[PDB]
This record gives sequence, structure tokens and C-alpha cells, in this order.
Amino acid sequence: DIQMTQSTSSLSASLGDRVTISCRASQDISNYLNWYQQKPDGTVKVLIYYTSRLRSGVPSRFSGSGSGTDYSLTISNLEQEDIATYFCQQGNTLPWTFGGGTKLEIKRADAAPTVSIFPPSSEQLTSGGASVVCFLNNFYPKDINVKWKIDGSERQNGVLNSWTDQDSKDSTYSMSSTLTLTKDEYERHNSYTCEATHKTSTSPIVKSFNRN
Amino acid sequence: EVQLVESGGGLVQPKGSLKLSCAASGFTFNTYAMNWVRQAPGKGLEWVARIRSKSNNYATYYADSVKDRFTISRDDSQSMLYLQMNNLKTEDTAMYYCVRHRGAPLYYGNGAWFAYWGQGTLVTVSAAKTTPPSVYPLAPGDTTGSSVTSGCLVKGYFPESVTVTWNSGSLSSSVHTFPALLQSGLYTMSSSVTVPSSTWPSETVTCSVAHPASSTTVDKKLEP
Repeated sequence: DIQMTQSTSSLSASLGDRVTISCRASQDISNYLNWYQQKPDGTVKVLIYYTSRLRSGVPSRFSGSGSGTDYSLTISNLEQEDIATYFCQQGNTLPWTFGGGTKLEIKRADAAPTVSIFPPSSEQLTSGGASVVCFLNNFYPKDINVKWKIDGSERQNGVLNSWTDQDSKDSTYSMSSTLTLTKDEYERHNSYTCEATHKTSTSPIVKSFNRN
Repeated sequence: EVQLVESGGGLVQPKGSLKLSCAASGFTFNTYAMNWVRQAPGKGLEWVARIRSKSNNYATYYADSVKDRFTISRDDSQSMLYLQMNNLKTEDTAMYYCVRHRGAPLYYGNGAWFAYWGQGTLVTVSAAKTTPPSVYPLAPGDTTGSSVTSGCLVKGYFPESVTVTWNSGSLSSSVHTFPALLQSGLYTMSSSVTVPSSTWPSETVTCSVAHPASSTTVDKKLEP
């Protein structure tokens, strides 16, 4: 089979910038190289076929080039709706093969997270479980640190973090932090605190509740 | 507009068998080659199989890892494409897409490419058992500001495919779906929504959680 290799698995650029994504084949593919876009929701469409032919209905800011084993996709000015993963694909010989994909992130102005904390629900408490949940929403850039404090004391165990995709409309990220405890472990403490440190501020954003 | 709708995906035991279908419209099905392409969770696209038109004797071809275990077929009278999958391995776990080949080589080149894609159907090959989710509301414990953020915690389900909607989808603008994580044996995720404070709790806000693999639907109203 023909191995297809993309330049990077990820890159980041600003609105209005020109971006180029490269693709190399392990054997000559006679210009039979095609490019696809996969939106974060999973939807896939073809952009370019036969190296350089723009697919009808696809904006002309997309273009392609190359020959032999070396090919490129270029987006001449980056728009908001271009957040996606880009894939090349050789159609010269079976089995038809794809590159590993290049994820494209859009740069934007820094934004502080909005933080919300939530105690374990009653329904959950009765079932013998205790999950404390923290949402850190609509922040940029992606890098963020969350600490859990129980009665002033940091906890590491049973904390699970999950980030969203870059959101297609405003280019922010969100994340959830979930601290899972036993009910009787939850019941032995009072103050539960979620602290987020992000480049937008020297001071952590602190959110807190008392079990009373 | 070309449409491709796949079905039949679901949980199946290793060494099991499963049959995918795809329904097509918006083009002349019997003049095109058709394909299946797949994508393992967090991985890239992989071509699986191809079947040509009747004029080209319905010639089939397969990816190396699926040859001799998968069969691709078509029913032109119903505009349907199928994939019979046998002796399933854990590495067959993936989203499977029905895909229409490019048209006439004279105008589009001899090289293979994939003109139209379905949205896909999920196949999970695992010995684990179907388990419905527990759905816990996430309501403030707390001082009110100009907005308010509510959530639903969805815990303890398998396999991975739940949809969370808010007020039957009438609330869509500020919804965040956090990817599911394996606990392990079993998946967890939450979903959040932000509304103006005037909206809640005066008006009602309900999150609906569907888990097709277990035909479960739960609607949870958020208390204050």
C-alpha cells in the first residue's frame, strides 16, 4: 500500500492568514491526490480532487498543488468556518489510502473562563455516590489548570477532566472537572472548592460551596 | 441534494457478525461505484471496501485487514448499499460511512475519490454488556448573576452513543457537550447550557438523554 504522510497533526493560525498543509506519498501517485474536510461534528466533504481541481460549491480560498510524491493544500485567507481536520487521500492504486489528518485551530483574543460548581444531586446521593462537578466555559487559549480543594486541602484522586473541541462559532474551549467520591467520604468534609488558573489572570477564579 | 443514510451499527461481541445498510437518494445509484470508509475513535479515515456498477460487473475490493471477513453488496432496485461484517475484532470498532465514488473518469479523472459521504453509524466490538445511563441534574448549590449555567451528568452507560438535548432542542445556542470518558468498563459525560437568569427557574429547563443501544430516554427537569 501507499503510505500517505501529512506535515503535522495540528496547527494554529489567525483569521485572515494563509495556511498550507502538506502531504507526501511513499510512491509516485500521478497527481491522483484529493483533499477532504471533516468538521468537528464528524461531517466529511471533498474540497479538492486530482491535485488542483476545486470541487463545485467549495470556496475558492481553497486550492491545491504538487506532483509526483509531494502535494499541498492551501487556504488563502482563513475563515471562522474552517475549524476542522484536513485529510489527503491517494486514488492511484488500491487500497486507497489517507493521510493521518491535520487538525486546524483558529487563534483568537484571550478570554477568561466562566466557572460554575455543582454539588452532588440528591438522586445521586441516595444511590450511594457523590460527584462534584465544575464547568470551565468559553475560555481561550486552551491551556488551563484546575485544582480541587476540600476544606483548604488539595485533592488529586478521582478528578477527571474533559475538554471540548474548539467551538466553531467563537473559537473558545470549555472543560469539565469532575471529582468523584464515595458518599461517606463526601459526608466527612464541608467546603468544596474548584480553582482555575488561566493566563488571562494572575488570580485564580475560585468557585465554592459548603455542604452545610 | 445527495443523501446517504447508514444504519445497523451497534454493539456486537468479538467474533460476532453484523450487517450495515445505507439508503441513497439524489443521484442515479446504479451508475456509480460505492464505498464504505471507516474511522476508529480518535483516529483517521480508512477506506474499507468498494463495489463497482453493474456495467463493471459489480467488481469488489477490500482493505487488507478486512478481506475475507467483510462482504460489500448493493441492491440497485432499492438504491441500497450493504456491508456484511463477520468475525469481528476489537479493532473494527469505528464509525462507518457510506460513500459515493466520483463520476465519469473523463470529467473527474481516473483516480479514485469520494464525492458524497453519509454521516455514519457507530460499530462497537466489545464483550461488555449494554448498560443504560444514570442521569443526574446539575443545578446551582449560590449567588445569581446575569446568566446561569445548568447541566446534566450522564453516568454509567455502554456503549458510547448518547445524545443530550435541552428543551427538545429549542435550546441549542449555548450547549456544551463534553466528550465521554471511559471510567473504565463504562462511559461518563456531562452537558451544560447557559441561559439568561430571567429564563430560569421561572420557565422550565429539561435535558433529554437518549441511549439508542438500550432504547432508553430520560428527561430531567432541573430543580433549584
